[PDB]
Amino acid sequence: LTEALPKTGGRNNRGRITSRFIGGGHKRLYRIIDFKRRDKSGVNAKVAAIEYDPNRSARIALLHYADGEKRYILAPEGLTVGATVNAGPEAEPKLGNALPLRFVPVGAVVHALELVPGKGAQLARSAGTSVQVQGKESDYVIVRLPSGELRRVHSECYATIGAVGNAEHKNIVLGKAGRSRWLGRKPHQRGSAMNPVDHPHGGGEGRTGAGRVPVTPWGKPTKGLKTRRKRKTSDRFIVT
Amino acid sequence: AKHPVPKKKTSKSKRDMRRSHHALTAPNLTECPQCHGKKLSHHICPNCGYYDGRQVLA
RNA sequence: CGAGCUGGAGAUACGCUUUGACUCGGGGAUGUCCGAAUGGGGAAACCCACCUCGUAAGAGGUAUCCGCAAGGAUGGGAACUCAGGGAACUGAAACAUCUCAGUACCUGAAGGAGAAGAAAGAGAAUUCGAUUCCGUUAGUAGCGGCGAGCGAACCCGGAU
RNA sequence: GAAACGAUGACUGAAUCCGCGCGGACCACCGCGCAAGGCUAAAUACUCCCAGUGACCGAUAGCGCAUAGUACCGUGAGGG
RNA sequence: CCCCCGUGACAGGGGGCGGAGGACCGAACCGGUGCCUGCUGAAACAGUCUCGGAUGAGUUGUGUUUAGGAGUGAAAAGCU
RNA sequence: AACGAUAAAAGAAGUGAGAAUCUUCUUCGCCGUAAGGACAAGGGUUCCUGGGGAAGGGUCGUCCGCCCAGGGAAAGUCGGGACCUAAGGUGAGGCCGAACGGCGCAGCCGAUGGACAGCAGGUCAAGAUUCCUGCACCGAUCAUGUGGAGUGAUGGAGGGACGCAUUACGCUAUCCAAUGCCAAGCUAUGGCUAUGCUGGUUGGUACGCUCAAGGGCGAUCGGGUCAGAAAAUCUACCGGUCACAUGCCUCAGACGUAUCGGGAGCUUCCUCGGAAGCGAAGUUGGAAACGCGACGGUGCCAAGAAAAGCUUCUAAACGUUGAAACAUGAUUGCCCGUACCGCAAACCGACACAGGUGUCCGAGUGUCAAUGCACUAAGGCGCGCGAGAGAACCCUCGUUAAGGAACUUUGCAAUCUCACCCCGUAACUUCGGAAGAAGGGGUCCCCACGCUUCGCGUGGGGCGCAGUGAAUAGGCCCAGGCGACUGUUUACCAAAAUCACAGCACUCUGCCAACACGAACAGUGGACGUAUAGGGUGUGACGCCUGCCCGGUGCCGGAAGGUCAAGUGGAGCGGUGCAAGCUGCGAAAUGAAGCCCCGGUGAACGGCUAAGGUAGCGAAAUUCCUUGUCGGGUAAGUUCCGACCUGCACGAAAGGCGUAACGAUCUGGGCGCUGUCUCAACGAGGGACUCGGUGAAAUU
Ligand SMILES: [Mg+2]
Ligand SMILES: [Mg+2]
Ligand SMILES: [Mg+2]
Ligand SMILES: [Mg+2]
Ligand SMILES: [Mg+2]
Ligand SMILES: [Mg+2]
Ligand SMILES: [Mg+2]
Ligand SMILES: [Mg+2]
Ligand SMILES: [Mg+2]
Repeated sequence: LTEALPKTGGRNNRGRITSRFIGGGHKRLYRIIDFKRRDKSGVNAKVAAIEYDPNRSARIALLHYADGEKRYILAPEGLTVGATVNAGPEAEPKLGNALPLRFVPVGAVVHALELVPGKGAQLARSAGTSVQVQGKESDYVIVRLPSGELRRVHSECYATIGAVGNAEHKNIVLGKAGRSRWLGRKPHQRGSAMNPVDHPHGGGEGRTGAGRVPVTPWGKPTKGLKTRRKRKTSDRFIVT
Repeated sequence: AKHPVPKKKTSKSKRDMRRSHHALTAPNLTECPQCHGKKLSHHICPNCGYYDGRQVLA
C-alpha cells in the first residue's frame, strides 16, 4: 500500500446518468501505472514486490529503477519478486522487458502493446492477455490481438515481453449476488420486465419476446456498429 | 361519510314541541330555624352552619 | 412668509420663535451597511486583507471592459420602439396546407420616443419626386386544400 | 404557381457609357433610376408621474387596497 | 494450523484448536405480514396484539448532484 | 356527539370576589434504556422577577408555554471564523454556443472530515471550561541574560493517511459486599438492643532511586548517474558497518507525601423559609466499557479521502560585531454563538395533534447472558373536564360444564407450545443440512459431602395443587404448486409465482471503442478502463438436458445482372429581334447508398403452406365438455394426492423435466389445544345512561 492518487466513484456526466447501472463501490484508490515506459528506457530495475490492486484484474509489479524512483508496472504472467526489468531497445527480450516491435522476434507473445508511440500501453493489459507478433512488414508489424484480429502497428512502439495473467477469471465465480455489489450496482434490468413507456421490450400482458432491440431503437444481435474511418485501412479481419 | 343525517330542517315549532320538557324545577327551599335564611332540606344552612347545633364553621 | 411652531397620533414634560421660527420655493453640505456593487470571500445588509495619507481616532484606493489621455461601459425603468428566437389551443363543424401568428412568450439593444429616411423608387402621366402618420382608394387587384379564410398599392385628400 | 424583385446559408462570380438595374417568366422596342459609405429634425407611439374634466363608481361599487400587496396560504415561483 | 487411523481410483474419518457466514434466536434500529380497532379519526393511512430483517445488496446524519416528455426506478407507469 | 391514549387518586391547610381544577404539606399510583439526563437541528425570548386576568388553554382557573413591564445571556484555550481540504460549487487567462448562455486547468468557496493552548470548584431569581476563587497552558510583541552562530522558502522529501471481522494483556469511569472507617440518633408493635437500622466512605494539581502492563524504535559511512524540474549537509535505490537477546525511549494507571476543592451532616438567625459559618472517615475484598493503554495481535478481501499544521532540506536572500534557540520578567489576546424548549404542549405535523426527529449518558436487585423481562434509585410524571350509575348494545380483557373444527370460503380468531439443563431425534440430501426435528425427563427449599468458583454434582430431608412457581417466553407433523437461495416492490386496498440474483447463452465494441448526455468538429460519462473489458438482450443455484422447420421478417455475407438522386452531358423542340445575341423547355448515356436477387443464421421474430413435436411432463397455476375414469384418505370429498390418457388450446434457454435447503407464498391432510361452533353464561374494565361545565358535523 503506497504512493497512489485517490479515485472517486461517479457513473454519469454533467447532467444525468449516461452509462446505466454501476453505483456500488468500496472506496478503492488509483495507482499511477507506467505504460508508455520510455523516459526510463536505459535503466535496469528489480521486482520489489507484486501487490494486488483493483480497477484492473492484473497483478501489479512495484519496480525500482537505479534512479531511485519507483514506478508501478503491470505484472506479466511469470515474474517472481526480485527479478530484473530493463527498458530501452537494448534489452534481452525476456519477461518484463520492454522493447519495441521492430526488435521483437516473430512468434513472440507480448502484451502492454501501444498503438501510437507513447501515450502509454493500450492493447493487451487486462487479466491474462496475449498479443503475439505475426511478421514485420515495412514500418508496421502484423500482430494478433486477443480478439483474434490483425492490425498493422508501426514497430516504432515499445511492448512488454510476455502475457499478463493475474490468474484467471475462470474459477472466480463471484459466488452469489452482492459480490457484484462489492463492485457495480445491481446489474442489468430486464427491459422485458418494464413498461411500453420505459423501454421497447415493455408491456405485453404476461411474458413477451418480439423485435429484439436495445433500450433505444437499434438492435443488439449481429448489427454492426463500427463506422467508416482511418484505422479502417490500418486493420485486417474484423469479423471473428 | 356522515352516514345517517337528517332529511329536513326541523320547524322552529317542531324544535320546540321537543324542548317542552327542559324546564328546571326550582329548589324547594326551607327556612333555617336559627338565622332564618332559606336552606336546603337535609343539608346544612350555608349561612349559620347549623343542623340543630352549629356543625360547619361560621 | 409674517405667529406661530414643537410630524401622522390624537400625550406629558422640555422648549424653540422679528438679531422672524414654522412652512413653501431654490441651490449646498452630511449621507452607516447592502444592492450593477466593483478590495477578496459571501448562503444581501455580513466576515477577512492590503497599500497610501495620518494625532491616533479617522481619510482614501484597491472590479472587469474600450481607449496615450480625458473620458465612456456594466444596473434599473409601467407601457411604447427595433432586433435575434418564436408556440399551441383554436378555425377549417375531423385533419396533415393553410388558419390562430409571426400574436403569446424568451432574449438583446435604445430613447423619450423610436423606427424610417433623401431613389439602382413608385407609376403608365414620356407623372410624382426622402421617411413616417390619419383619410380614401377597397375589402377593389390578387392570394387560397382557389376550402376555411387572408388581403395590397398607385392616384386623391390631410398632419408635417 | 408561367412567378418577378427583394433577402441570404452554400457553391460560384460581371461590367463601367457607343456603362449598369429595374419596369413580374422571356425578347426587342419604349420608359423610370444610377446600387455595393454615412448622419438627419418634424408630424407617429405609449403612458410610472402631474393637472383638468366626466348623462364614471361611491364601499359585495370603484384599483387588490377609503390602503395592504399587509394578514393570511405556499419549500418556492406564486396567491392574496 | 497441530496431532492419531486408513487404504482395492476412489475418498476421507477423528481429536484439538481456530473463528468463517448476503449463518441462526433476538432488542435498539430498519420493515409492515394477519386480525381487531379507528374512517365527521388521537392520526389526510395510525394503534394494540402478531410478524419479517437483525454485519448486510445493512440502517442513519451533514453537505451535494439529477426534473417535466424530463429525472429516478432491484421496475408498480412506482416516486419526483 | 365529543372534551384527544383506562399511568388512578385522597385528605388537610392556604390564597381569593369566586376554585375539583392555583400554592403548601402528607400519602397514593405511573415511567425508570425511560414518560430521567446532555446536545443537534429547528424555534425564539418561549428563560427569571413582579404584575395581569379579555381572548388562547377542548372544562374551572385566583394559574400557564398566554397579556404587560423590567431583568437575564460575559470565554486567548468550548464550536465556528481570521487555517486545511472532499463531493460539489466557482473559475483570470482557454474550449463551445441564435440570444440568454453551455463547459473549463490553476486558483478559490465549500464539513459532515483534518488541525489546534485549561482543569478543579463556587455561585445571581435567571449565565458559566465564558464571571469569582486556586493553580495551568498557547501565541504574539518588548526588555534582560545565556548564546555564541546563520536564518532557512508560494520548491523537494518525510509525515499527516485512515478498511472489515475477531482477539491477548494491564487499567480506569463506574458498580457491588463487609462485625472495615466516620456521623446522626432511635429504638417500643412479639423480638433486637447492636456484631441492629440510615447515611457518607475523594476530585485537581506538584514532587516522589515507588510500583507498573502495554506500547515505539535503526544510526551511520559511503556509491552511482540515469530519480525527486533545479539545488541539497534532505529523500529513494545500491552496498559496508552493529542492528540475537537486548537495549533503550514512553509510561495507561496505581501507590506515598503535600496541597487546593469537595465532603454526610452540625450550628445560628429568620421577615418562613432561605441566608450565613463550620466539617468527620475516606479500608479490605470483588466486578467492570462500546473508553484509556496503543497507529497492540491474528485473520480476511470486496483491497479501504485530500489538504494544511508539522519534521527535515535547499533556492533566493539580508546577515556571519549585534543570528536561530532557551529561560526570566512584562504587555497582549479580535469577530460570531453561548438564556429557554430540544423524542417535544416550545422543532415538522392547520390544533398545548396517541405520529415523525440525528447523537451521547442511561443506576440497583433478581433472571446463563443482555440496552430483554419484572420491581425500583436519582429524577420525572398522574397525560387541562368532573361526578354518579352499573341496563340494552360496542370495544379491550379473565374464567367456563360436556363435546372438541361439528364453525367456516379458510381452525379467520383465540388457545395449546413457550426459557435453560440432560437424554433422544425420520424421510430426503449438493452430506452443510433437514433439527429446537419428532418424543421424554429435570427446574423450589434445607443439610452434608466433594467439585474450578459465582455457581455445580452426589446423597438424605422438607413444603404446596403447582417449584423458568409471578413478567419476558417455538404449537408440531405428512404431502403437493410456484420460485432455487438472502434480498426487492405497488409512500395512502396487491410483498407475491413480481423484480433482482449467482450461473448460462447470443451479439456488438479496437479504443478519441461500441454506447449514452449535450445548442457544441465544447465538454463528459463509459474508463484514468482496453476484449478473460465494456455495451446490449434474453435466461436464471445445481442436475440430466434443450429436438424438428430458415418459406416469410430481421441480421450477416455474397453480389452478375434489373431498377434508382443530385450532378455530368448536349442533341431535339419553342420564344424575341433585323441582326449578332439573349432567353424558355428538354433526351441518350453516364451517376451513391439502397430495393429486387443468391446463400446463410433459431439461447433471432417465429412456426411445429418451410417443416411438421426428439426427450420430458400431461384434465397440470396451462382442459372446454368436467365434480373425466380408476385408486387413495373420509361415515360421506366438485377440493387434494397417484395413475391413465381423449394434451378443446403442454414442451424444451417467451427454456423442458427434477431437485436438498430457504418462504409473513399458495393448496390438501393429520396430532395437540381451544368459546370457531353446539348455545352460551358469569365476571372485569372503557363507552353508552344521569347531573354540573364547554359544545361541533354531514344534511336541510
Ligand atoms: Mg353602507
Ligand atoms: Mg393603497
Ligand atoms: Mg420475534
Ligand atoms: Mg423467523
Ligand atoms: Mg365518568
Ligand atoms: Mg405435484
Ligand atoms: Mg421467492
Ligand atoms: Mg425474503
Ligand atoms: Mg352535559
